[PDB]
Amino acid sequence: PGIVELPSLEDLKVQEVKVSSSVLKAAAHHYGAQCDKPNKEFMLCRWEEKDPRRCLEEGKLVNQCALEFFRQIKRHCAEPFTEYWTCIDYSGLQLFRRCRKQQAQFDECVLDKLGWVRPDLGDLSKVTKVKTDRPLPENPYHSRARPEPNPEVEGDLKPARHGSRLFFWTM
Amino acid sequence: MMLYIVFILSVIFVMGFVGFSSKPSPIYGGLGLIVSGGVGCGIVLNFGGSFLGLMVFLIYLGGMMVVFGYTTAMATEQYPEIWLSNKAVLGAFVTGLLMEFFMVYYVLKDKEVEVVFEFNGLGDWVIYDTGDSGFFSEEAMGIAALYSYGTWLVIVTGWSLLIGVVVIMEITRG
Amino acid sequence: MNPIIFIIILLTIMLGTIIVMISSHWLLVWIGFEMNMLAIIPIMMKNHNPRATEASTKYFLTQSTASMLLMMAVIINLMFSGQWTVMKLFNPMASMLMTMALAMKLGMAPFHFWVPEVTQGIPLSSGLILLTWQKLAPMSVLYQIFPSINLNLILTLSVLSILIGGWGGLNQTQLRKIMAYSSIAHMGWMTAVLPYNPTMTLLNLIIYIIMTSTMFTMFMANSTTTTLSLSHTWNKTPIMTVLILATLLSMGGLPPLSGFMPKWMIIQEMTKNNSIILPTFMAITALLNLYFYMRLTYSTTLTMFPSTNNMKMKWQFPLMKKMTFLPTMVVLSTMMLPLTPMLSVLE
Amino acid sequence: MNLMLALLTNFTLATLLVIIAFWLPQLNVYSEKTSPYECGFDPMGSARLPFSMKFFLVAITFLLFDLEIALLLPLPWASQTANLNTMLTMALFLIILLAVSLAYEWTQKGLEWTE
Amino acid sequence: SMMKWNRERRRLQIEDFEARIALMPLLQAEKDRRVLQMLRENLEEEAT
Amino acid sequence: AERVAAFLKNVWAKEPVLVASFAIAGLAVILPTLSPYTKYSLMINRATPYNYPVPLRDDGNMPDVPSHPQDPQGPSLEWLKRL
Amino acid sequence: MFMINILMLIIPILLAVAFLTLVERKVLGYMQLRKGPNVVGPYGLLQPIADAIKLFIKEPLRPATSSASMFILAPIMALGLALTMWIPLPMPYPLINMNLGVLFMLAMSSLAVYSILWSGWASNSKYALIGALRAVAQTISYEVTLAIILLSVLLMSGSFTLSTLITTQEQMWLILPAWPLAMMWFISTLAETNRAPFDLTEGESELVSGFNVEYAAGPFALFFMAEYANIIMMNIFTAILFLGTSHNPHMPELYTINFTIKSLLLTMSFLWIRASYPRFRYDQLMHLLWKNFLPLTLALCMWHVSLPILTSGIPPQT
Amino acid sequence: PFFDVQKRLGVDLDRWMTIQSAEQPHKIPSRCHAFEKEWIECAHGIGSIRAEKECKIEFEDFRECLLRQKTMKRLHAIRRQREKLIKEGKYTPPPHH
Amino acid sequence: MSMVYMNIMMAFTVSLVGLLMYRSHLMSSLLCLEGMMLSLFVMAALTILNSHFTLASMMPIILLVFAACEAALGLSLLVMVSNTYGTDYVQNLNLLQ
Ligand SMILES: CCCCCCCCCCCCCCCCCC(=O)OC[C@H](COP(=O)(O)OCCN)OC(=O)CCCCCCCCCCCCCCCCC
Ligand SMILES: CCCCCCCCCCCCO[C@@H]1O[C@H](CO)[C@@H](O[C@H]2O[C@H](CO)[C@@H](O)[C@H](O)[C@H]2O)[C@H](O)[C@H]1O
Ligand SMILES: CCCCCCCCCCCCO[C@@H]1O[C@H](CO)[C@@H](O[C@H]2O[C@H](CO)[C@@H](O)[C@H](O)[C@H]2O)[C@H](O)[C@H]1O
Ligand SMILES: CCCCCCCCCCCCO[C@@H]1O[C@H](CO)[C@@H](O[C@H]2O[C@H](CO)[C@@H](O)[C@H](O)[C@H]2O)[C@H](O)[C@H]1O
Repeated sequence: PGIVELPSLEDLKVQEVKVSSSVLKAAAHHYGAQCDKPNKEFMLCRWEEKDPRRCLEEGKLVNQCALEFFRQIKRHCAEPFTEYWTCIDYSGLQLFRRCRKQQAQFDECVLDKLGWVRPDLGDLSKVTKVKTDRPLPENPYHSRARPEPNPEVEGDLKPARHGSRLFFWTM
Repeated sequence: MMLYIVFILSVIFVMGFVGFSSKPSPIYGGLGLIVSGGVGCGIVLNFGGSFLGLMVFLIYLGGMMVVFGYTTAMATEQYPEIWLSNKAVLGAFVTGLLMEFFMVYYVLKDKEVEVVFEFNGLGDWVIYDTGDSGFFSEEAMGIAALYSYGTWLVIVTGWSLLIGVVVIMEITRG
Repeated sequence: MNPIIFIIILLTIMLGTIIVMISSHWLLVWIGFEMNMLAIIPIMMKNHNPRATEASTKYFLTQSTASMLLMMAVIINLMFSGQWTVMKLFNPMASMLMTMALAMKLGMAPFHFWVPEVTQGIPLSSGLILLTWQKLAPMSVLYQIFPSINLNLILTLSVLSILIGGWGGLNQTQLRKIMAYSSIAHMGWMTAVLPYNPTMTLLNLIIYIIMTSTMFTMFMANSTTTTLSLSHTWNKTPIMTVLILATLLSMGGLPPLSGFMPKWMIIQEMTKNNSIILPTFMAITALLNLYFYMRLTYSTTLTMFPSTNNMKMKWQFPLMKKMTFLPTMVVLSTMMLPLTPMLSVLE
Repeated sequence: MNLMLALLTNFTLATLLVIIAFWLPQLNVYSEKTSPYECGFDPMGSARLPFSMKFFLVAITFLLFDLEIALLLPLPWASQTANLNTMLTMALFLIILLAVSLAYEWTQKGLEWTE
Repeated sequence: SMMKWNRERRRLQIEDFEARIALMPLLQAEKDRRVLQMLRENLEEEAT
Repeated sequence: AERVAAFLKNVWAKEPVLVASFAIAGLAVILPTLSPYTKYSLMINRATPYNYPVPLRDDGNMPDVPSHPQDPQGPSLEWLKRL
Repeated sequence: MFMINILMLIIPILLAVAFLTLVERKVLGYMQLRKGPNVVGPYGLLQPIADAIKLFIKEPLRPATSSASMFILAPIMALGLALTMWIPLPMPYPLINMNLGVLFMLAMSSLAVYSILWSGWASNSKYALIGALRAVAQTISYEVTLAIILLSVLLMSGSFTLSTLITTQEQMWLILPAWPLAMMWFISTLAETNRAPFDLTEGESELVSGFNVEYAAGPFALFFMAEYANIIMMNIFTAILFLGTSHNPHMPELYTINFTIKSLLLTMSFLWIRASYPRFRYDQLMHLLWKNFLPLTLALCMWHVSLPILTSGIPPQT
Repeated sequence: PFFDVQKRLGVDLDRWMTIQSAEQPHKIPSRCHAFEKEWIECAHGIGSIRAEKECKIEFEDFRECLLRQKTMKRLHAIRRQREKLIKEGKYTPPPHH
Repeated sequence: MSMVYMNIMMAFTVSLVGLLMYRSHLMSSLLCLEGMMLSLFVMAALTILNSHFTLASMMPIILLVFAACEAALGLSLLVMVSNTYGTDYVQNLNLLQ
């Protein structure tokens, strides 16, 4: 029944964004705005291909845009950003509402230096269009040809020939 | 050993069933059923059904409490029978445990066992889902859909419970 | 029982049957069965005497056990198919459990022991519900799962039901036990043709219900529950004895009466499938049913048993029972053979 | 694990206390000391004799009411549905039918204990 | 008071939910590589 | 209206517990119909994003679908910010 | 470090229970115009220790007619389950953080009932049996009302997590929007803990000592400890449910101080109520719950289902 | 159903729960969603007599997803062999396995 | 199948044999009926939970609701049987032989 095709370990290797979840959570809102385009294309690929092997290349562009995003924070906002996720990291639920003061410092730092604006409530949950050159998959389910339907019984309905024809009955 | 958590609970599950299926005094049959409800809750909990597990335990705890009251009124004799006090009860109890033990022994001795039908003894973890990162419980969304999706189910269940009150009063009004 | 309570309970019995018949989901079919059993027990217990209590307990234990096996089949079907749709079952072990579960609910042999006793223990009106309406829901489920029923199992039950129903009726003097054993025998014909043509199962079911409803209604009219109590009917209502005679001969399958039709149609279907030994055996064994129908016509209509002096007091009072639909049912029970081709409506 | 550890410690401590209670004290056991208690005079019959339940009908109704909570306990989650029009109707429907069943048993004297 | 606080809690929930949505593309890409690596490692051991 | 008052006052003296229950039960059934806020409850439940907002493949004629989350197109939660 | 945490939970509970018995005897003493323990230790402070030592060196008895295994099993469940009820309590951090802590306590509390049923039954004596069946009656009275009362409160919290009740009550105690439920809940906890005026399973003046009349020495002590541990736990639960303490994540001790004071005062009120009222008749307890609390709880349940929707105040799932 | 009142009246009383490929709350998919849909679409409209024979592949794959019987047999074969080779001092697992 | 199914299926069978092999107390048999529902509940829950079929997560709950009705119905009959004969013994229910 076939040998599952798995990629090589070199085709899977990539630079990893090795930061904690509190770091990702602290930068999530700005990260969503800055790296929207590579991310949206990759997510369009997964829900279209339905195959992790068919989306590897777009999945590397997701990391390369994440590393570039975190490299800009380090160049200009390292200290204000470092206080903020530290405050997030303390919380057992990593709550935003317990770190509003430090969130501000990081928010005007990225605005003054990088020009970044925080998305509004509801922005990041919008369904957005995305242009791509990847052709639309044609048989993403790998479906076989379906069986043909039963040939339709049509025509004009006429009375039963000699009625029921049940034993002796003449009607 | 801990990977076999669900299997170990299921072994105690069957043992509880042998407890009340052997049919000693309903005082002890109720005890057996409480145990089975407990490890039965544990089994379902380990599959991700915390709400389903805790509720079957809760419902059966109230039910056996009513059973205990009814036993003292209508199913009690001078010498209530324990599993060791009767040959028929002990014989059934012993038979069920030996039939349970041997099934366990082979499936553990071989990682598969055939008891009428083929069962794999690799542990129950192997069938679990690998990925999961939704920010909710799936059982809760499914159960909560009873009120949006299950409009028809609520009507028939609500009616049956209402009729149940009417019926039990007719039956018990001699 | 308050009249309003009786109607609501009675409507719930019908509601459970209707839920089974319109449900496309195995859970709702099981719910319909539970709703039906919940509402029928209080009708069984209506008169609150030890016998009625025994019948209700024996009925409850039997129907509860069947529901467990039925639900077990549903869950096994779910494991091996991942779906709940009411249709063929995808596991042979599930098919056996459901088939046996439905067999108990119907009272088919060898799961028949409860039918004679429950029927004898409850009033005639309750027995009418038990032997007619309660057949609809299990039969309607069998009508949908038959493609996956094991042929040997279903035919084995049919043959046993016809034999055990035929022999059981010979020893009965109580009219409710005669109707129970007669019911067991007739259920065998319905399931015997089920694998071949389900339409003839519906035809046999409807005609059985019309003829059984008529007999119970005539027993209620004169408040007779024994062979000897029925033997006095000639001395109060001569017309009733003649209707009992015609209906009983029809139940025995004698042409040109309506009761011959389902037996006639079922033999046709079985022979079309080159099944010759079984319809021949079935038709002959049904002669046992005719024998103990003929005894009732002897003691009821064709002879006159002794009366009692007090019977003269009943000559001065008219029947006041409702006898709902009795004139129509008896005509349908007897004079429908000329209209046999109308069975295509059931298609 | 933590939960299993916590449960084992709780019932392990309780068992240890019972063990200590049974093996530390000096015991003097004889028939009169261990005879059943009943205010100084010997019990008249077996305590295993049937004990009539006067609230038997309430006890069965508890089984039916005790399953209403399983149907109602999901309500906090159901309140998060998009289809709130259907929700609220069905939630109110169940509670009303539960209230009606209670009223029926009440008005028909089902909650009165038998004498 | 309960009305006003619970509205704020719903506003806070959405914010929390939007952060997860922003990171889901990155986590999904990591998950795909991690699963494939594990399977490829499994495949090699099976060969020997 | 006078007959009901006597009954209503009579039950306030004999069964105040049941009078309070039916009143509260009545309010639970009626007020949701007459409340101007009931509409917002479903909108807030609608606006909570449990799932990923899967993007659409742009075909060229989607004027109202935004290209970026911060674009003006798309549903806005300004009504919720002020609720 | 988790085993140490378990011991830091259950050893203090047994110490608090020990000194609750002293505080009960003193508080009732002064409400009764007397003093209560003040000889054994200064201000009676060593009285609980003396009582504890005395019971565990007293001779235990196995009644001749008793069922041995259930006789011994019953006190072990009683204390084991009483301590288990504490593992999910957020003080402010729970020992075990459960998604469904509220339902876990409902299940454990139902299981703890059987420690009464089986001790009374296994005793094989009439006064023990009468007490045990009062426990059956008492559970039937309050269990249905108790769960629905909780459900109404949780419709404002949005979760079955006990820690979420702290977040729900950050701006205001839930006793304000739900004092009718707090009233019926407070009564239900007295019935649930077999506390006066609902101390019926023991019922000294009617049943000598009720379900545990045949228990002596250490096995008796376990039942007594379980009762008083349940008194404190149910008042902590009441405080968390209706008198939420603000939690500062950087100063969690301040939560524990205010939280403890509320629980002490609620526990003190249990003693205060015991000194004030006569005992119910146990069929009057059933009618109180079923004919009064249940109709009102069912109505308030519908009200609290509708109120968040009609006011657009539905809480979050988290 | 025996009486298809649901189709006639257009009401939907219980079809919503019948299959795991139907619309779920928040679009949570079942584990075997793809396998079910393929089998349901293969057999649609052609009847059980034909479907039993012309959709065996789709059904057989769907059954494998549901109960995983072939997979578990394969794993038990691999695990059993490793026990043989580990116990004979023939193969040694790498650090990560 | 998975190994848990072996014991859950065995549990159903044990209670089924328990119900079919009566003793004297009718109450003992009513427990074997609640035993069958408990195993049916558990085995349904495992299948539904494992396969991630969300909408049927309510199915085990509905199963318990109609088990409660049966137990309440069964206990009601036991009350009337006991009130007649003074015990719940099943050998007393033989008037209809
Ligand atoms: C056309 C296609 C269909 C073909 C199928 C066959 C059609 C016939 C089906 C018959 C259906 C049942 C209806 C029969 C009507 C009978 C009417 C009758 O016989 O007279 C009744 C008579 C009443 O006696 P009386 O006291 O004077 O009046 C009281 C009533 N006001 O009663 C008596 O007094 C008689 C008492 C003595 C009993 C005599 C019994 C032997 C004679 C019975 C004849 C009827 C046989 C019916 C059996 C079926 C025959 C095919
Ligand atoms: C009255 C007592 C009731 C007790 C119920 C006990 C539990 C019953 C379990 C029912 C399920 C058993 O399932 C039974 O065994 C295995 C299951 O993979 C199947 O095994 C067989 O069938 C399938 C069909 O494709 C193939 O794997 C192959 O033909 C063969 O292995 C059987 O066809 C099935 O009938
Ligand atoms: C004996 C049987 C007894 C059956 C009793 C059944 C009682 C049911 C009473 C109706 C309860 C719901 O009543 C109905 O609730 C919804 C809110 O969810 C309201 O709907 C309102 O809010 C919703 C969302 O919250 C909006 O989408 C909608 O635009 C708005 O109309 C209806 O205006 C109101 O009429
Ligand atoms: C939607 C939830 C809230 C709605 C309330 C739902 C519960 C309604 C409970 C039933 C109310 C009417 O039904 C009830 O019937 C009995 C008849 O025995 C009446 O009368 C009886 O009640 C009281 C207390 O038992 C006795 O003092 C009185 O002697 C007796 O006549 C009650 O006064 C009435 O309250």
